[PDB]
Amino acid sequence: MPSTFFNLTMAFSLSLLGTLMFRSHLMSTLLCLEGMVLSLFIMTSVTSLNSNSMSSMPIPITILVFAACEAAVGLALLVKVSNTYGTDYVQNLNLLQC
Amino acid sequence: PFLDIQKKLGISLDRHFMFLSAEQPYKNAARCHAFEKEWIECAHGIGGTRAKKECKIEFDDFEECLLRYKTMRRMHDIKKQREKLMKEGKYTPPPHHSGREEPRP
Amino acid sequence: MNLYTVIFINILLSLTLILVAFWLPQMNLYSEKANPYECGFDPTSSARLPFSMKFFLVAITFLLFDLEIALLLPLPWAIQTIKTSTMMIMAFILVTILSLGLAYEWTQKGLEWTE
Amino acid sequence: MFFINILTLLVPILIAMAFLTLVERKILGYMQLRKGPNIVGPYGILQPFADAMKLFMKEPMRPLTTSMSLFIIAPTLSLTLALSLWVPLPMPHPLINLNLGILFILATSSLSVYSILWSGWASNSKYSLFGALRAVAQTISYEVTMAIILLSVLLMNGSYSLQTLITTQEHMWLLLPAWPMAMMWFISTLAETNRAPFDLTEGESELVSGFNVEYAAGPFALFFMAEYTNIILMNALTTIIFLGPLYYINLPELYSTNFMMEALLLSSTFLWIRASYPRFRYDQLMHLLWKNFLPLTLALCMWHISLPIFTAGVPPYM
Amino acid sequence: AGRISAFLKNAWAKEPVLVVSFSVWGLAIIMPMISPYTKYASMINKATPYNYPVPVRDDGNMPDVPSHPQDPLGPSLDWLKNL
Amino acid sequence: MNPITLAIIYFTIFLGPVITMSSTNLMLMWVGLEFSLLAIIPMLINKKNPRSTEAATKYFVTQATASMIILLAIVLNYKQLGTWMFQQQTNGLILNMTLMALSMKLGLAPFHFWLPEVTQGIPLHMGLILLTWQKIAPLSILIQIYPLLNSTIILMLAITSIFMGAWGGLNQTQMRKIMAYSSIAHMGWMLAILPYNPSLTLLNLMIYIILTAPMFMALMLNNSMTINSISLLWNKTPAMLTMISLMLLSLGGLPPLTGFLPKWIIITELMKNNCLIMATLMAMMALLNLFFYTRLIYSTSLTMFPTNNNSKMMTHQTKTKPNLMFSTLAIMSTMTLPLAPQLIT
Amino acid sequence: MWFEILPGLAIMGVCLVIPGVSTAYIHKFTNGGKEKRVARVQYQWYLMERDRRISGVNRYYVSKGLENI
Amino acid sequence: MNNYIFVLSSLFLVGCLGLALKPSPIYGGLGLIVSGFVGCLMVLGFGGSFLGLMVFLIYLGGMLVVFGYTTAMATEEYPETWGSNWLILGFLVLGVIMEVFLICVLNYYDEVGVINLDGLGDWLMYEVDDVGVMLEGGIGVAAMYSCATWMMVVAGWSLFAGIFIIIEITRD
Amino acid sequence: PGIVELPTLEELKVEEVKVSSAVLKAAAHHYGAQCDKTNKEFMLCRWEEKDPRRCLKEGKLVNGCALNFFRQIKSHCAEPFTEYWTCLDYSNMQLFRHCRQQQAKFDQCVLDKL
Ligand SMILES: CCCCCCCCCCCCO[C@@H]1O[C@H](CO)[C@@H](O[C@H]2O[C@H](CO)[C@@H](O)[C@H](O)[C@H]2O)[C@H](O)[C@H]1O
Ligand SMILES: CCCCCCCCCCCCO[C@@H]1O[C@H](CO)[C@@H](O[C@H]2O[C@H](CO)[C@@H](O)[C@H](O)[C@H]2O)[C@H](O)[C@H]1O
Ligand SMILES: CCCCCCCCCCCCO[C@@H]1O[C@H](CO)[C@@H](O[C@H]2O[C@H](CO)[C@@H](O)[C@H](O)[C@H]2O)[C@H](O)[C@H]1O
Ligand SMILES: CCCCCCCCCCCCO[C@@H]1O[C@H](CO)[C@@H](O[C@H]2O[C@H](CO)[C@@H](O)[C@H](O)[C@H]2O)[C@H](O)[C@H]1O
Ligand SMILES: CCCCCCCCCCCCO[C@@H]1O[C@H](CO)[C@@H](O[C@H]2O[C@H](CO)[C@@H](O)[C@H](O)[C@H]2O)[C@H](O)[C@H]1O
Ligand SMILES: CCCCCCCCCCCCO[C@@H]1O[C@H](CO)[C@@H](O[C@H]2O[C@H](CO)[C@@H](O)[C@H](O)[C@H]2O)[C@H](O)[C@H]1O
Repeated sequence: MPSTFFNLTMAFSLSLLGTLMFRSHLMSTLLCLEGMVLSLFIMTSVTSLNSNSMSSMPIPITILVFAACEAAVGLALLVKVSNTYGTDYVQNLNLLQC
Repeated sequence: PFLDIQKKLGISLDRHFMFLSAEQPYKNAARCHAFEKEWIECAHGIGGTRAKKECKIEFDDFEECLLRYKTMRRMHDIKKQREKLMKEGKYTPPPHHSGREEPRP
Repeated sequence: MNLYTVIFINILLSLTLILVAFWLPQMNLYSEKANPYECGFDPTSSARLPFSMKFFLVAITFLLFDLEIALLLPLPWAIQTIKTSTMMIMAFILVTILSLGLAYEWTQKGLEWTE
Repeated sequence: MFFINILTLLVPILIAMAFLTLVERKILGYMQLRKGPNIVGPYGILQPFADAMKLFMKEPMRPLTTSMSLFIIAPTLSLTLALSLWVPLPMPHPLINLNLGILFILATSSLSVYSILWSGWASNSKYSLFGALRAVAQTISYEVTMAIILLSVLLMNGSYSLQTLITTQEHMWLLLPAWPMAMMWFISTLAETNRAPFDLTEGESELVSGFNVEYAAGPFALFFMAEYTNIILMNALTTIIFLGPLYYINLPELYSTNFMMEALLLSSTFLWIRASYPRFRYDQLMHLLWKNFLPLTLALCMWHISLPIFTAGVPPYM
Repeated sequence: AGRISAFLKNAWAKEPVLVVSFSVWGLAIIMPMISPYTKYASMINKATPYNYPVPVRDDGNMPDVPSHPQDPLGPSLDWLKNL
Repeated sequence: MNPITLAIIYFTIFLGPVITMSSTNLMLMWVGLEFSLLAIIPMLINKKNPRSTEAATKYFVTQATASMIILLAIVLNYKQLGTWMFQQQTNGLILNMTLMALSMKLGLAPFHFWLPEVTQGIPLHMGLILLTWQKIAPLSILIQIYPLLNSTIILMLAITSIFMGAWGGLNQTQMRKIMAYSSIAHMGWMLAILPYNPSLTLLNLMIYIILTAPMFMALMLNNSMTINSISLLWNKTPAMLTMISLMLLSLGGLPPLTGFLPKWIIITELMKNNCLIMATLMAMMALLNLFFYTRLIYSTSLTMFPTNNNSKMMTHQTKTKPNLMFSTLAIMSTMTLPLAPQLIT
Repeated sequence: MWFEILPGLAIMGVCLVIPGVSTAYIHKFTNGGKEKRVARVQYQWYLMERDRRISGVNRYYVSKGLENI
Repeated sequence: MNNYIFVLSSLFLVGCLGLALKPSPIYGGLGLIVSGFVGCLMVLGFGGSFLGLMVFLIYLGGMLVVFGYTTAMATEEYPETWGSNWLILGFLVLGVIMEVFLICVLNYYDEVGVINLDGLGDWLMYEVDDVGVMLEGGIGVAAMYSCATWMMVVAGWSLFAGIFIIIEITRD
Repeated sequence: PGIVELPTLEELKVEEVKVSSAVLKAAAHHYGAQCDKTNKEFMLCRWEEKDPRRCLKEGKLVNGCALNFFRQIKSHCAEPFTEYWTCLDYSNMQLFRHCRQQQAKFDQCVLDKL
């Protein structure tokens, strides 16, 4: 358990680094936001199982429920960004500086 | 909460599964139910600031049951001291620790 | 352990057939053989260019309905509760809002593919 | 002794898969007023082995535009998951006994869609990319209803264990209390396995060969072995779930023989269906599943939630 | 009241999937209300004994708690045997 | 959007903060933060043009990333203590990561660069919602854990926000940016006093809301986004100049207007705790707000900028705005200093 | 004719019965002539472990009855 | 078998390292499937079952959609792979070096606290009702229908509203 | 800080009930109705005390009655009992419902004989 949380927590940090360090595609930054959901879900699942807290096992499911909605809303926005410039490159989303 | 509506209406939307010692399905206690139930009863009514000092005994025990830092430390020391003796050659485990016990029942 | 063994055995067979397929035949490689196929003529452009998805709205509506499966799959355990009235009422509502959500999308031409 | 038990699963299945290719070509034959294979061996029985040997001596293809890592992985994954779907099947005792077998079947089946996607995408050809994007469309079509149909049937069974379906159907097929879900279940399995009138990922008429157009030789052979293994499994699964074979604890040989007869018969109906109908349009496959099956499946889910409640017929947990 | 029959016959002719879907949806919400068995679903689930029935200390003011399980007192599952 | 969508979307926008505010469990507090994030997105991007799409995208990736960090705190805390609420014994680093994430959600500097741009790409009424109602949910979480917050992180964020909000707003000709930087500066005041007296953070929030609401309503009257657009008010709605000016001075903290009360009481309570240096810089940089608020007042009520010919048609027509709420919020947001003792406590 | 399909359909049939029959017998051959014990819940797994410990040969399927007390 | 869980969490870590370097979303979707599968095996090792297979099921349908969106909106002529660019290839290799270093280092200065390589396996399952019957994670997750019904209201409403949310976002 | 008090290995010695689970399960219903008072006190001790060291006497009376109960069957109904549990052992879930015929014979031995 000790070794697992450290590896899981560092997994969350790597995805937070991935999310905070953009490249071209906006879709790739969306997949890092799913790397974070997966890390958090696995931590919560292991925590609840290790402590035998069955009443907390609903909570990991809601994380998946409220993580899909973001993935859906994120993908819906990615469609509107593509319908404007023909790609999902972030460097195009810069009109608002002025 | 910031708007104690649940407390006002007397309902419980999410108040009843806040901690380990809460009710579980089919009356299955959680790990460290005894310790947590002690800590929450110790720190009840005296407030957070008093509880941080006057229920330190209950809390440090619950923290030890939940995370077992001292237990792993202690069992690390016993196994590491035995590793040292066996390399020198001053200790051979018993038969019941080397896979040759007379099993119970 | 068994379930790990049986699947490595499956993987090793799939690998083993893969190796035999590549190192057994007599291979004669030249550029015109290894070009991509397109009904006898040269491709006019790479196949990595964007490919419009005319059912994208249904694709993301699959995600929302996919997670609503994750909420109905605990039901076999849930019909074992004493609080049968509660379990049933929550189940009926859940399926009914999935249906109400589906009806709204259906009537909004959401299930129709974009032309 | 467990390794010998793998042999008596993976080998009979692979032999049975091959002859399904022969039975397909002869049943399609006689349904078309011809004879199908009957020269390569007595009544063609050696024709499957000729095709296999020829395909593994055919030169394999490494197209210049291809992504080789996924190009190779995809057929390997395909045949692995086809064989892995079999280890939990109780006949009547399974090789691997899983509490949530039904989910293992659902999850393994879904992951096998990525062999179609990755192979098609890795081919870097237009016809193979059309085939892959039909695999995406086909899965979005049948996935939602297929899981819910299973949920409805399992509320009469009590668990996700496959071995408990044997005990549910001790006195009656689940086909009777559930024939509306069996009808919808059966059509899903034709969509799950890319079988006519739903062979849209391949679809030789419109796409030259779809996702595996750039595959030749032994790598292409693995894709087919996977396709025909799945046919037997999905019909074998349908036989357990809905047509429960006779189970006597003293005659386990009876259950297997009866299980086989119904699995063969259902496998034939896949070949019968392929000879009888035109191919769906893959946009119309979505409309079939979302505008017909899904409204019915949600209602049946709500019917079967309430049904054990108002008859006091809740299945036992164990 | 007169036009509805025309509509329902119309839908039943050309849209039986939806007419079947609404009927089954609505029939599933009525059947628990009127069945004379809906009450046993809870009772049977409550009568399934997963946890150990931890005995209570007999102080002396327990005239309706059995001493031995084969006593004529306590909850009985006769209604379930004869169900 | 059809009435069903509005009812569903506007209910969800309202629902989010009420779930966060009424919830004992942290995961339900997080759930409310998700409802607000998801349901505001369609509202922001309703006009569907290149600028609102960028605005709705920058907002989504910012607020989703901040959500994941908050959730990590809620989960690392459940690992440490087996409970779904922050305790006095919660690890220190768990609390700080919650603070930085929530400030990222509020727009506090240095996590602020998103807010002025998002406010710029969206319509005025959704800027009102975003700069007001959307701040209550993150703030209600923070007020629930004020005994635990590290004051050094809170004061560096507040000092930064007061400086950046002042400097940022000084360079802006777009009204929507002037409102975003106005927001950033005021959040600095709410946050600076949070670990000491959370009641004063609610006073400063409420007074800011009733000042920021009519100001948006005033710009929504003629749909005026620039300093030159708002300069035409003397020839369009001259009846509005008397209350625009006071509200701008009130937003500036000038006495004897209601907006002096929040700064004055926060400074007073900060120095009850010996927070002299921070308090002095805060008040000294709040002076810069008044300069670019004064510049706006110069352009609108204290001078008459050149007007155009087509504005004569505008005068022949009859307006049905503003409503009865604008007048009520204008008076209460400016002429209520003599009721100060009834507002603080 | 159509019955010429049977030679292949019969092979496929024999093949599909070997899995079920071979697994049932192999389980009896590796579990002392009894069905492989199923353990769905922890309680049943405990019974197997106890049976393994009291057997005397470290095999759960070597049952001991009243001979042993 | 004592290193089993440690290896699964180590594989999970890499899958998110590869994911963080962000090659073409075709491969980023491949890392999420393998991390999703690896993570599923961890929840299984710790005694879960329903939670393990669900996160695997849900992420199988998510990457199916994500694949469809990549080929339509996030695809360029020369998709990047982990070996495509020398600089990314450097940080994937270097990233693996660091973990071999951080684990070895942090294991040196505490020996038990964080990483206890000396005692991998000894501390995986703490307690377990050996004579239990009702302990599957499904029973805990199923409490949403009786005890934590509030969880399901917000979850159901989240999905219900989302259909309305996306139909308006994507509307022409 | 304290020293956990553990009983010595000779405080934990009793005569074991070394019979397989099928043997217990075949005799489980009668045994529950015969060793009930002894059994019901150990469980009360265990839930009241929340300590296994405090009930190492009631728990040796559990083994006392379990062995007596089996000695009464090894002296009146050995063969009807041995046919029953040997048939209960075959099933992979040891289900009663496959042995209702042997079960009947064992019941009609204890009833008349005991
Ligand atoms: C240090 C070993 C530990 C593992 C390290 C990896 C952790 C994960 C980091 C993920 C982010 C990668 O960080 C990366 O930063 C570089 C700049 O360096 C940026 O990348 C940008 O510049 C680089 C350099 O010319 C280009 O190669 C790249 O195509 C471009 O997008 C991106 O913002 C991000 O892709
Ligand atoms: C917004 C979406 C709404 C659409 C969906 C609406 C669904 C509404 C469903 C209402 C059906 C509830 O049906 C109700 O079932 C419960 C239990 O199941 C029955 O209740 C009965 O059985 C239970 C146990 O089963 C007994 O403990 C109880 O004393 C008895 O009354 C009620 O008599 C019946 O009325
Ligand atoms: C704003 C909050 C207050 C209102 C509270 C919510 C209740 C609203 C009740 C009035 C409902 C009217 O909402 C009604 O929505 C439907 C779809 O649902 C719209 O109808 C729409 O779908 C139908 C489907 O057949 C088609 O004709 C067409 O695509 C479109 O008109 C109607 O044009 C509108 O009349
Ligand atoms: C318990 C539930 C709580 C429900 C809470 C409801 C809060 C009140 C919401 C008010 C929303 C109406 O406010 C909003 O008004 C503005 C005008 O200012 C309109 O916005 C308008 O902007 C410009 C000009 O103004 C037009 O070009 C545009 O097409 C139009 O949208 C919006 O269409 C309307 O949505
Ligand atoms: C995707 C890449 C995955 C690769 C991940 C790495 C796999 C290898 C696991 C390394 C973890 C430590 O692996 C191994 O752990 C054991 C105990 O668990 C350590 O400790 C072992 O030796 C020590 C003495 O040194 C003794 O106390 C005892 O024999 C045992 O504890 C070993 O020194 C180490 O070799
Ligand atoms: C305006 C927006 C909101 C409107 C929509 C939401 C309406 C609320 C619907 C959810 C209702 C949940 O209802 C709430 O259920 C919980 C448990 O589920 C009950 O709470 C119960 O929990 C457990 C049950 O085992 C007991 O230990 C506890 O003592 C008891 O209070 C509450 O008494 C009931 O109020």
